[PDB]
Amino acid sequence: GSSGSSGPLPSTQNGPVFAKAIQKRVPCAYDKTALALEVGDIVKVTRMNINGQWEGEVNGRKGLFPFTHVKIFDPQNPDENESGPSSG
Repeated sequence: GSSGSSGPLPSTQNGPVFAKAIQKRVPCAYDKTALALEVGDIVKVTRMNINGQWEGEVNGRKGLFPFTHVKIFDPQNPDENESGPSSG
């Protein structure tokens, strides 16, 4: 079953998934890949692995974080948000 190169993912365009850290996640003393997050942080992930762990960057730190720690929501909603110049 000679295995060779087939080709990278298809030229597509999808939007990133935003998730807020509802819990405090800190990387073990021997965990560099583990991303550290705090209660009330936005983890911008672009590469989501089916396995479970995703690749997101937060505060200049990209690491793998558990999905059972963050909650998927719509942080891009005008709800509960006043609109005005130099106001908020």
